[PDB]
Amino acid sequence: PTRFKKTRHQRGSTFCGYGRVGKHRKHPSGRGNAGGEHHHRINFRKYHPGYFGKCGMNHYHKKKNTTWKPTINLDNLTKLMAKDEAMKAKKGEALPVIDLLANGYSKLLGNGHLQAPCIVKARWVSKLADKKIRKAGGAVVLQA
Amino acid sequence: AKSKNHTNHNQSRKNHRNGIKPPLPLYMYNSKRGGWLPALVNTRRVRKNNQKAALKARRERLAAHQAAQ
Amino acid sequence: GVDLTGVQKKKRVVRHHTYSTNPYIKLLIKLYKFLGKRTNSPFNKLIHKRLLKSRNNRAPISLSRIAVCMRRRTVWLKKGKKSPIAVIVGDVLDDVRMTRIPALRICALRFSKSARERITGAGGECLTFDQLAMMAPTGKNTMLLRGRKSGRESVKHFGAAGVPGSHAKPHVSSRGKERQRSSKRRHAFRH
Amino acid sequence: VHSHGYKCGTRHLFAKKFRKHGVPSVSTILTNFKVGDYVDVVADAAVRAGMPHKYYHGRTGIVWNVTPRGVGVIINKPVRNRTVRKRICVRFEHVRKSRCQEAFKQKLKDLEAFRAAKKAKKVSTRNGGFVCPKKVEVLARRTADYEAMIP
RNA sequence: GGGGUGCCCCCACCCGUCUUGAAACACGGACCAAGGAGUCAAACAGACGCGCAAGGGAGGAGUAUUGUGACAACUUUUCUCGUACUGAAAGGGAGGUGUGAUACACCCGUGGCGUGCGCAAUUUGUGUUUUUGCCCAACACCG
RNA sequence: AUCGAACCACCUAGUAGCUGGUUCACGUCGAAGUUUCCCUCAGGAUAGCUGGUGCUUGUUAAGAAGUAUUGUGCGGU
RNA sequence: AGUUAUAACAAGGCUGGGUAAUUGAGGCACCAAGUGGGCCUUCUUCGGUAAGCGGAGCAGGCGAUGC
RNA sequence: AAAUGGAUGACGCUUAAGCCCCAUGUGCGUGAUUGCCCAUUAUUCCUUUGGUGAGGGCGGCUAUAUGUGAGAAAGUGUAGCCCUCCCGAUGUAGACGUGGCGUGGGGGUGAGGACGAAGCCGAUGGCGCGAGCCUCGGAUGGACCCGCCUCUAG
RNA sequence: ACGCGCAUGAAUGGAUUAAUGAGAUUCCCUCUGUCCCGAGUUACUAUCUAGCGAAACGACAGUCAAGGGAACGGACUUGAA
RNA sequence: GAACACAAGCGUAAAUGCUUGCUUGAUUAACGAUUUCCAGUACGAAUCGAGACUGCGAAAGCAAGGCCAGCGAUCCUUUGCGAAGAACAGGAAAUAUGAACAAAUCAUACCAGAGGUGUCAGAAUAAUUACCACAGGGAUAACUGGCUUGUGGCGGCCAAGC
RNA sequence: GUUCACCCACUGACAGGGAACGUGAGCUGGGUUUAGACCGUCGUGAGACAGGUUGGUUUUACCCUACUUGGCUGGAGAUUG
Ligand SMILES: [K+]
Ligand SMILES: [K+]
Ligand SMILES: [K+]
Ligand SMILES: [K+]
Ligand SMILES: [Mg+2]
Ligand SMILES: [Mg+2]
Ligand SMILES: [Mg+2]
Ligand SMILES: [Mg+2]
Ligand SMILES: [Mg+2]
Ligand SMILES: [Mg+2]
Ligand SMILES: [Mg+2]
Ligand SMILES: [Mg+2]
Ligand SMILES: [Mg+2]
Ligand SMILES: [Mg+2]
Ligand SMILES: [Mg+2]
Ligand SMILES: [Mg+2]
Ligand SMILES: [Mg+2]
Ligand SMILES: [Mg+2]
Ligand SMILES: [Mg+2]
Ligand SMILES: [Mg+2]
Ligand SMILES: [Mg+2]
Ligand SMILES: [Mg+2]
Ligand SMILES: [Mg+2]
Ligand SMILES: [Mg+2]
Ligand code: NA
Ligand code: NA
Ligand code: NA
Ligand code: NA
Ligand code: NA
Ligand code: NA
Ligand code: NA
Ligand code: NA
Ligand code: NA
Ligand code: NA
Repeated sequence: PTRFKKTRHQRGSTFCGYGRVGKHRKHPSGRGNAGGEHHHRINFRKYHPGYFGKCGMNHYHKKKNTTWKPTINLDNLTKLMAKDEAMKAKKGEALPVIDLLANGYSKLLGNGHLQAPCIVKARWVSKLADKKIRKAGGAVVLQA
Repeated sequence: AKSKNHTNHNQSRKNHRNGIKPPLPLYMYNSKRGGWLPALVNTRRVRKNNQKAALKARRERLAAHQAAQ
Repeated sequence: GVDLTGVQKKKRVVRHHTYSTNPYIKLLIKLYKFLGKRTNSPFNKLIHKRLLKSRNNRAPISLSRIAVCMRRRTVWLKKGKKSPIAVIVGDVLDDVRMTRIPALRICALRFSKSARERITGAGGECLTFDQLAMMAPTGKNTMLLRGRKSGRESVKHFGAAGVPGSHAKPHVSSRGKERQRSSKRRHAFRH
Repeated sequence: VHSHGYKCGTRHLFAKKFRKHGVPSVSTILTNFKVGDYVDVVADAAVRAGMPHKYYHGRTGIVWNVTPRGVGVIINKPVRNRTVRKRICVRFEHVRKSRCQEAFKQKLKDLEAFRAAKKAKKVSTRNGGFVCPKKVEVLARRTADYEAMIP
């Protein structure tokens, strides 16, 4: 809304908050990111230290669909099951089966304390996730 | 056209507007990063044993209270 | 005239009204402004002060943090004592990383739907601030909690990323244009 | 604006003394330093190694690090509108033990001694009293001393 | 009591501007009416208001409608931001306690230390427990 | 009636660190002409001075002081 | 798992006993404006015969302010 | 010893109205400790405005028709809920606040007008610190227009 | 006429030349209001009237001396008209 | 009161000077910390350390240049390290990639130096305008005025002499 | 072109200065200081020279005040009591 702007407060002040000595002029320091190495060096070095220069190898025709790999931790496995199933199964009983591809996940990382045993189907798995799920009474079935 | 070169006028008044802040207390940032390594490494082994004894002490204190209750 | 050398620089910025438009908040402010000025209870005066704070300064708490703090206190209780009431001026959010909690009594401004299900299913109760003033005036047998603010993304950006010993995240538009080699980086530590 | 190097105004600051030149004695060598002590930082000017900057001459600080031939000291320094805690590494020859707390420690030792004795004072000149001169002279500004001040 | 005109005693350099300094022998200034100058869009950040919350939100489309109809209603997402980071890359990927030298056994849980709102329990004001948020210094775990 | 490069329309509302202008009231506060870098010196970025928003706290002092006392160091006008 | 030929030292901890006037709010952030031509006086001063001249140190002022 | 006639500010002043010092009411070698004049300063009284403000009241049973009477809201900000008390108040560039003022149009709500709408005029007064609002008269006009809450801007 | 010429000189043309020139310079004769030193007269204006009838410029205004002041005031201080 | 490469200051006598003998601490040094300039940024220089291999000493010990002045970003070019074998599997131990897969060349990345910017926090750069143009500046010259009076001009005081 | 200077004469004598280096809407335009052109020196050149030479538009008052003359007419509580 125009009625909330500072322009409404400045009607009658003749300068609009820009001063009498150094006025409001057009581009007193250049346009855009000009002079980033000459008269704006301190600002660039202080806040954007990695702006100038190159780093690493190149990759033509990236095709981001080939590197799709979402991850989920062992601590969040309960959110993929029904509420009753979390407390229904333990150790030697029949365990729920979780398929990670249907829910949109690829790799199973093992972080935190596992709540309930289960059978998880995944494309990739971790060293720690494999050991923790096996001790708790579950298993991992590899997918494709 | 020539101009002024340098002056320290008004600088002391500006520095005292928000005061000369006191230095940090001696207990605040006391880390010996670049020091004498042989003594630094030895202190770590003692600190690890202190932490283990601290955990054990709370275990016995809790058990004694639970026995009384 | 008077000297008045440092008089202005001692004034504190204090606000006595809320910017909120919610009329249910204003009913709670009216209730606890009355209780704060008529009971000399430091608990009641604290609640009224916190009800006037902005949304950013009333951080949410997690159900897992409540359960851990409650257990650390109730393990030292006597034979016949009762567990206190956890009080937060803010929102309570569910945590899928605990899943197993005892019966808890929690009073808060707002509960998420999942958090309410977990608390009630474990045998606990969810209370409103008008229920707390009804059964526990002057705040006897209460535990006051706040909620975390240091993990926010805005806090990670405070400072300058290019000064020694900073560890500040820069405001990056093009992620690939601000990578930098492993060398040429600033010093990671300073005394 | 010309020639501001590491040792600019140090002609008389790092000069040694009259009839006191030489190198540090055995008493200096045998001094013991431990973390948490108060020391004074004064240059020696006969030892070129580990000599602090001219700003820290005469300053007093606390030691935070002990090394085989050196001591690390924390010293305050006001910059603009704040004071920065600086750390300097110097050799043991440019460092002296500080006596800035002996009065305080002596006060504590006296207090415990007073309590120990109690478990097992002064005359005020400000108050008045009688004075018996037995003789009284006169000051009169004789004309002789006026004639004296003529070289 | 207010309003209009005259008079007396006293007080009183010409407005706007640049400038260290303007009443200036510094510039713009005959009078009146009507016009006349920080706006719209897009990316990001901070403060404040509102909804939901480990999840939040779509867009494009479609389903049902002379009717306040270019409105309004409706549709484990199909996309995006986030819950995990790290390395140039190939790649890998984070809980606690106890006991031993992809090790073994448990799972109602702050890794330990210091300063710490409020609450709880004692003594007649003091000392104590749990400490929330925050900060300091030492571990540990992931690349 | 135009010439050290005619006239007409268009790109064109060309760019200007430079000159001129910039339209209601009351209230709470209130400066700087200095540091470092820049083909920089009629301009910027950077710190300082200022405002707003606060956070954490306290009720005699917590990490208080453009000031004294006592003790103990420094100096070459 | 530091030093010393070893009582003794270093360093990190645990458990019980005793402990310089007079003025007064301490600490920590975030976002941003104007400014970056100055000038005068006291005392100390450098260049110049000197200057209502040029250049500095300390403090107070005008600029921004009348009475 | 210099260039228009002209400056202790002018007139003037010489038992100074000049220079260096000393005193003070009524009564100056008998009242020991204020001869008198002028501030946006100090003390004190009244009023306004803002607070890092400080206290208090707010569960309305004492009794009462007309031909001692009106209010009282649990509250940042208004015609401030009311009553006491304390401390500050100037300011260029600049920042922020305001149940702060005004203009064209949208959604709501409530009115006004041929017994005279908008516009225009004024020794028409009243209210507000102010931006402004409102009544009055027209020996003006002849058909539309406004109060309040919100949304919007050429 | 003379020539150690700051720094003359040969088709970057040297020297000389009758005739010609609204070209630059010096002197002489004649002549005169150019001057000593100004005076008188004419026609058209200006000046007054009838008719007709603009512009430029215009902060506000319009007596001086001294003072101080942005160091040369109409406005300010004191004085004099 | 000599010397210590050079400018100056400080310092030093069984030495920091001179002679002599042996040597290569002028190497490497896991991104350890710090001072000076300072925005508490970089560059240059310097101080205190931990590890390897050493030099000189009978030893304690001294030494990672000659004390403090003597030097240089992004991009690009160029050099050095990733020797040979061992592992039934990428692990505490084998540099990585060229994206349909294989063999040999080639190119490119990651770490440490070198080629240079002296306007030295680092554009690639010759004149003239009296035929001249534009935006401005009394922040800045030429003429009046103002302060000063060296110079110019005009005078006093003392008295060696004429 | 000069200010200055230097000569010839007269005279009692041929002093020195200021007034925005008095005085350009009072004049004149010789000098200086545009555009044309020639010489010398300098420059590879375009061109330069506080070196010489010749030719090169001088605009407006009818306003206020000052000054010079010229007239009309009030006024003693200096217009009133
Ligand atoms: K600015
Ligand atoms: K001719
Ligand atoms: K070594
Ligand atoms: K460039
Ligand atoms: Mg203003
Ligand atoms: Mg502004
Ligand atoms: Mg500016
Ligand atoms: Mg300057
Ligand atoms: Mg000026
Ligand atoms: Mg002015
Ligand atoms: Mg003037
Ligand atoms: Mg302007
Ligand atoms: Mg103020
Ligand atoms: Mg100014
Ligand atoms: Mg004010
Ligand atoms: Mg409109
Ligand atoms: Mg020839
Ligand atoms: Mg020739
Ligand atoms: Mg001809
Ligand atoms: Mg005058
Ligand atoms: Mg060197
Ligand atoms: Mg000037
Ligand atoms: Mg004239
Ligand atoms: Mg030639
Ligand atoms: Na000395
Ligand atoms: Na101008
Ligand atoms: Na334009
Ligand atoms: Na440059
Ligand atoms: Na300017
Ligand atoms: Na400027
Ligand atoms: Na006087
Ligand atoms: Na440069
Ligand atoms: Na003179
Ligand atoms: Na002279």
